[PDB]
Amino acid sequence: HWGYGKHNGPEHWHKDFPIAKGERQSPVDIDTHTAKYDPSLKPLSVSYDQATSLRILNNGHAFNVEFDDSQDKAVLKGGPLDGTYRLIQFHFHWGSLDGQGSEHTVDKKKYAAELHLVHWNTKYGDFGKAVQQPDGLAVLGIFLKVGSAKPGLQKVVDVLDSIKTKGKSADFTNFDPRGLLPESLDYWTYPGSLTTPPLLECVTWIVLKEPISVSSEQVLKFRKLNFNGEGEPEELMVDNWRPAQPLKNRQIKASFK
Ligand SMILES: NS(=O)(=O)c1ccc(CCO)cc1
Ligand SMILES: NS(=O)(=O)c1ccc(CCO)cc1
Ligand SMILES: NS(=O)(=O)c1ccc(CCO)cc1
Ligand SMILES: NS(=O)(=O)c1ccc(CCO)cc1
Ligand SMILES: [Zn+2]
Repeated sequence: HWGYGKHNGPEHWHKDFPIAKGERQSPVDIDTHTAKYDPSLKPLSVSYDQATSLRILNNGHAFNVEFDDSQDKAVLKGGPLDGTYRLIQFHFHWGSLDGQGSEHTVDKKKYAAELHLVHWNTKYGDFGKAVQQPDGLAVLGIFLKVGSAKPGLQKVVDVLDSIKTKGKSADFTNFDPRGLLPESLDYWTYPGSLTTPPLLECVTWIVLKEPISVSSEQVLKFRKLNFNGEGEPEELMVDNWRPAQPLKNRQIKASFK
């Protein structure tokens, strides 16, 4: 029953998910001047060449592109991570207008959208067991700004008409998530949480410094999706982002000088 509206949005989540007021919540504002370069971070490795995308699903909050995670086909390692983290899905958060939409902010700047590539630590065997661990997940976050079109996003854009409403899915095989990355893998990292209920504090966040550029037309198509199911009153799927949460006793580390 949670959502993003006045009556079920982020200010209400704590009543059913009390960890919403926890010590390690996400997203956060990334104060770039306070974030410190960390020489102990190892090189980050995004290894997506063998990824197997399967399906795209409108879940009533966002849309998820799902992957086969039954083997180490698309993994994230290095950087702040101990071991191997396997890609399970990606999704986005976006705004009703280009001036808002991201979850993380950079010196208070909100981007038009934010991509989350979600991975689980293979030492825990399955995603469900990983979300019972303080180092169970790694989410690679990538900001979207509006400018030139992102070619590797267009296949996603053009399938959205077929998953307009909650509960709809479509085949989405042979999609290469490498087409959603920027050139640089410079990043900030900190320990946090899922940004939607159940808000579990399991995530090592890795937020890339370089945004990707997408066209106005691409993001406008995100905004034509619906939160509601077929046959129900239409509510545009926009502003599906949680605002920045208190940093508490955390430090954000930078991979770059
Ligand atoms: N705490 S919550 O966001 O899951 C929630 C908000 C609001 C309602 C009642 C309105 O549908 C129920 C649950
Ligand atoms: N809809 S989803 O992205 O939460 C999801 C993706 C992939 C799987 C399969 C995991 O073995 C399950 C759920
Ligand atoms: N970091 S900044 O000063 O470019 C900036 C601050 C505040 C905002 C408003 C929210 O996006 C945008 C940019
Ligand atoms: N937005 S997020 O990447 O923190 C996130 C990833 C995964 C889940 C689990 C349900 O899909 C919830 C939130
Ligand atoms: Zn997310």
